[PDB]
Amino acid sequence: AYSEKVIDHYENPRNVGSFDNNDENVGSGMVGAPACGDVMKLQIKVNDEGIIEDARFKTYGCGSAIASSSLVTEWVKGKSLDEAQAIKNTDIAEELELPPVKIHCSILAEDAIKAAIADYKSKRE
Amino acid sequence: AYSEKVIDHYENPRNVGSFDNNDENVGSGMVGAPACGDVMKLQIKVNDEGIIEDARFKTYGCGSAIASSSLVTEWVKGKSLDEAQAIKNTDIAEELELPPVKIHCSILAEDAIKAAIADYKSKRE
Amino acid sequence: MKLPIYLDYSATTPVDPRVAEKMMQFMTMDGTFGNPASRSHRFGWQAEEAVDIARNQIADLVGADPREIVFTSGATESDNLAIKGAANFYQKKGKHIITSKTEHKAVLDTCRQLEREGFEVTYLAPQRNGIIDLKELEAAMRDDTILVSIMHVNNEIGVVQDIAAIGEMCRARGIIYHVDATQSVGKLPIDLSQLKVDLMSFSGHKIYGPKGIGALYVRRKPRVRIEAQMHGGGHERGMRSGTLPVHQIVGMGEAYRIAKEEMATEMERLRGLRNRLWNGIKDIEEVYLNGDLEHGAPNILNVSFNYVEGESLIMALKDLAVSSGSALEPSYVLRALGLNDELAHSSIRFSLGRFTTEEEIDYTIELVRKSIGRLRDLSPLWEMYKQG
Amino acid sequence: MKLPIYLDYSATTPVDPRVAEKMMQFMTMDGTFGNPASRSHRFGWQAEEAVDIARNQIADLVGADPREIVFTSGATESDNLAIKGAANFYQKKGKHIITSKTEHKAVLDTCRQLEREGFEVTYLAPQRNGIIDLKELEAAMRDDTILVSIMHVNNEIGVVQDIAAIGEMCRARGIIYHVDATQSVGKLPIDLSQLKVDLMSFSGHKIYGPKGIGALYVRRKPRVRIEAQMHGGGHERGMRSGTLPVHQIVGMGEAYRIAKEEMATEMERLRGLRNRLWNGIKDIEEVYLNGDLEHGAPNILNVSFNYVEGESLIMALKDLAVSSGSALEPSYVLRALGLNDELAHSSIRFSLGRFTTEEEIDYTIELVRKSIGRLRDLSPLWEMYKQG
Ligand SMILES: *Cc1c(COP(=O)(O)O)cnc(C)c1O
Ligand SMILES: *Cc1c(COP(=O)(O)O)cnc(C)c1O
Repeated sequence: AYSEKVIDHYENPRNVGSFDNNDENVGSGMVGAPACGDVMKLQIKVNDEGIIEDARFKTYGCGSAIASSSLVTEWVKGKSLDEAQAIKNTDIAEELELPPVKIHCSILAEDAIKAAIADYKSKRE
Repeated sequence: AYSEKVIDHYENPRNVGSFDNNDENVGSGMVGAPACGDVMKLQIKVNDEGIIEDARFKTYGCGSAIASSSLVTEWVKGKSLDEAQAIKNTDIAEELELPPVKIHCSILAEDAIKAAIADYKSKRE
Repeated sequence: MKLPIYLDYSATTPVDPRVAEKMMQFMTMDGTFGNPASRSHRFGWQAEEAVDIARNQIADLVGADPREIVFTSGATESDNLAIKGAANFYQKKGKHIITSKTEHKAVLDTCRQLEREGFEVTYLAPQRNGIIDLKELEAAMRDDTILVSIMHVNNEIGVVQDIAAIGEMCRARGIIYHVDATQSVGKLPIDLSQLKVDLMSFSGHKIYGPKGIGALYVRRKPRVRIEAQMHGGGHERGMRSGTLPVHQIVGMGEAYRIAKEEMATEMERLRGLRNRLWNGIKDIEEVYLNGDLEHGAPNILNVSFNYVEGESLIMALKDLAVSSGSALEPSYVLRALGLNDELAHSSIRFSLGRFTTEEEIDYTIELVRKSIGRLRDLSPLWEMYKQG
Repeated sequence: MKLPIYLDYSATTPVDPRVAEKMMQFMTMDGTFGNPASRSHRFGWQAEEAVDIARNQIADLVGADPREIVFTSGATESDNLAIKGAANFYQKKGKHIITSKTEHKAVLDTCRQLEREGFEVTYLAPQRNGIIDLKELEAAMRDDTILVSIMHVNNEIGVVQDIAAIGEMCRARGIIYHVDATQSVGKLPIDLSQLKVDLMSFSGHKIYGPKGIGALYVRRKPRVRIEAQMHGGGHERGMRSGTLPVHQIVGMGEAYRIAKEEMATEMERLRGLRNRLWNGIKDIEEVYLNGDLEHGAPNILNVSFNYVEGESLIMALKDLAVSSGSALEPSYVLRALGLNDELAHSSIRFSLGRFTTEEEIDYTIELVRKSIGRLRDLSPLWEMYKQG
């Protein structure tokens, strides 16, 4: 019942891995949402003075949940702090063509990126 | 579920017909036994001074009931008043190999012959 | 030719070859043998798709929404589900049920059980022609009447009740109305989008499908609700649990798709034979037609011959495969019509079908004339009748 | 080879060719298509004889008297009939019923319905290995306990309950004992002349027979009595009304005759594969066997993998046709065992069968190793576990 893009991202996830949580260049946010009991850790490292250099993720959930956070890391690369700040789950769901049921994967994906950003801003200090 | 002899007698009943009820030579007895709602009319004409000349029947019931009274008319021919008097249903059932259910056809057959005899004896007078 | 001549299509019908060869493709390891319930792989999906096709094939034949189609094991289960499910659901509104004395056992025996469960059943007597008097049905209706079950075509005499008119009466008083349409599906036309019928039962093996498979129409609008009688997973929208017999369902769906096509011409052909048959025996001195030649099923003809015993008749018709008013009990149908036990006993139910031919109808016509006159020659009752 | 690999025999099994070709001879107009109920002609008789043969074929496989064999539409109906019929019959003695939390839905959902009918059901929790503790079963028994239902082989994890020992306990206290033996028939040996089992349910499509047909063993001595749930003519000795699906019944009878022969060798072959399979994956860091390798069905293997999400696992195993602990609800079986929702979610039920090969078992072994290590690379939980 999955979409083609989701299959692609699930079977070939882009940006798997993790960054040093004390990298100073890195803001990491790990958000889960027990309600289906998933959890995805996303984190960025920013090109000092705004723009985003690179991001990485790890996740635990459906292929949808996975493809969701995969897509996000891909989208975030080359973006700004704020450009990525205004991503909105809805856009993530449209792209992946998510069914009503797996809508929670977007909300979560958005939560993750927003949480990582907030972490970066908090550390400076 | 019928026996071969029964089929024979049912499909080729021996002695169908009726006698004159005032033949003076004839004793007729028509017995039915509501309980299954059948009815068979048997009647004889006797060779004055004992022996039986000829008999005839009509019946309404199973092929068993029919074959039963058929057999009886056949057996009674050439018999005596008393020889035929001691026929007994059981013998009729054995011959035709009647199942427990169609046992009532014997009892009835016997009833019929015995009733016809009694009728003859009654008229003389 | 070919003896004995099969005239018992009302008992069961031979699976049409097209129906069968379609079933074969949903059994073996190389076919589509999967379980529709398995919602996690190709096998379950392919089976699932075939199920839907059949569910629709069945729905299209009766003018219903495929979702309103609930699968059962047969018309018996359908009848049970229908009357039991609704009675237990709408019991708070009332506990009174109305039905015809001539209903198939699957219905009557269900009501006998319900009676011993606390419900109150009114078994209506039909007219001498089998037709139910609607005035009487109406008189029987009370504020606490919750369910009425009257069958379309009768399985013993083939009389046709005006289910349409009854549907109106029921809907009008807000009474659930069930119809045992097992003998009429694929024979008489049915459109549930016109009909005010709330619940309808069909099987397959009466219309050349496989035995052990049936359906139950449960109206979606206005929504009719029933309590499931078969629990274990809440399948069929929680009305009938249990694995869906794919090959059996395909069989049904296919037999219904065929029915939709050939029903028109075929049913008028049978009508010609049935007429032919009655033509050839109606002249016999004391023969009685049970039902309504005019308003009766084209494939069923049930007649009673007077002055000959039931079993002796059946035996005489060795060459035919028919059914009779015998069982330690005569046909309750024929006795609810107002026939005495003897006339009821000596009844033959000729049921025509796909393979019936004029040739055979003629053979039967003569065979019946032969037998009756012969058995009447042995009958002492016939004599008394013949003379005073 | 041939993808996807069918490892879902527990959901359903492909009708053995011999089973099918025998069924074909009881469908079309030239075959034996008659109705057994038609007790008045050749057609009904020939069908009737075939029915008996099958009824005996089934009886011989389980060591029962063919008269004790009641035909149903499947194991679901059997389970319903068994537990409902007896409960309503012996209700005056008591209204308490005992059963296992891990029972198939057909049983549990039946007891839920009965509870709302006034009965009292005690759902027993099994040990972490799925085995029921007999001491606990005994403690649960009261003077008013009338029925106990414990299944032979479990359909999710394949654990085997000592039905023999339980039978003794029940008989001893005069409690009716029912066994859902659907997963064990034709696999594990059954002899009702030794066993103290009062009621047993079997279906056909779990052992390579057609779907939509089953049976219910009702003990003759000492006589066990049940109230029919399907009314309409009092067929099957008045326990199950409705036309007997001949071609379906023949199918069953034939699949049981085959089972009796090939069951011995086949079951030990499956045991070798199942072992092989577990061998190839038991070394994976955090995998969990659900059931009892020693005392468990030879054809079922259910394992839980930690730190990977259920659905992502299923997706990874696209190449296999298996089943899982998913449905908005994890497997209640695996949660009654004492597994948390996550571990329960991420469970795979491998079920082997007739067509399974060592070749495929090897492919699966590697496929599972591949997938788990890969999904764990994406897992952030795996990392936290990996380091403190
Ligand atoms: C034969 C018949 C039934 C029985 O249904 P099966 O599908 O044979 O169980 C029910 N109602 C009528 C009117 C029938 O003729
Ligand atoms: C599949 C299964 C059932 C259902 O029986 P059907 O014949 O498929 O309706 C019941 N009990 C168990 C243990 C099963 O595995």
